[PDB]
Amino acid sequence: EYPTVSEIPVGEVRLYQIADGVWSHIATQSFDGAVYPSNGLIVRDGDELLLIDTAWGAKNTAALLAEIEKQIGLPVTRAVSTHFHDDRVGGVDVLRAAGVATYASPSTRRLAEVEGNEIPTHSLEGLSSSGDAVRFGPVELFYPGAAHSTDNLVVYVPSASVLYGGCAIHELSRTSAGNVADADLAEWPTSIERIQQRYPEAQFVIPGHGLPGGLDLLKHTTNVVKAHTNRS
Ligand SMILES: C[C@H](CS)C(=O)N1CCC[C@@H]1C(=O)O
Ligand SMILES: [Zn+2]
Ligand SMILES: [Zn+2]
Ligand SMILES: [Zn+2]
Repeated sequence: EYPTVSEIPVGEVRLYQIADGVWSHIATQSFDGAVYPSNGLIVRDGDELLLIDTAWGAKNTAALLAEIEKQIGLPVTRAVSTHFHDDRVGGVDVLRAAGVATYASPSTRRLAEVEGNEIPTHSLEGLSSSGDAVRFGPVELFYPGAAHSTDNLVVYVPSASVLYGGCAIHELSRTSAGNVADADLAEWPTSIERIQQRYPEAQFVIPGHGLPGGLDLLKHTTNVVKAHTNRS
């Protein structure tokens, strides 16, 4: 029932209810001759919404806001970008123009600036050291250490037992390590271990791309990263 990359035209966004007050948002983009999906999260924050990650670009992110307005009808007041790549910050300007307060760690903001990407307005303190966790309304933000990127955050929704791994966690169907241009391959397995150790009760695990699963996604990611590391 989860929207697959084939069912979503580029420019459109789907919402998927994961649990009470938790949705993923799914968008797509073409890249290098293929089409890829990308997930973010929406978490009900009382009578407001907390958005995790843009929908990968300005056009998708405008479509995301329109779909949230139509399907949920609560204002998106804050957004957190979980790393500095365009599937996480691309569209921050659209959110900002819609009155959403945009947030990211100083590490993400610094890297987004280096990359020339959009830069969230606010800085999330307390996440600079591997293993650091901070509460942000209805979620916990956790910096597990460097993995897919040096700044990657994961997001846990304690009320729903939803672990959003972002692009540090791979869906089961992914056999390669994905875009490793900014990755710390040597630290990625240890960073995954920190996630496993902190959220062993997670019932839903949402990768940054593709289908949700369970905590099995973490061991799968470890295997995929190790296979990439061992490339010959
Ligand atoms: C823009 C994102 C950032 S994780 C990216 O690097 N990639 C490569 C894999 C999926 C997505 C893409 O461009 O297809
Ligand atoms: Zn990325
Ligand atoms: Zn990604
Ligand atoms: Zn596997």
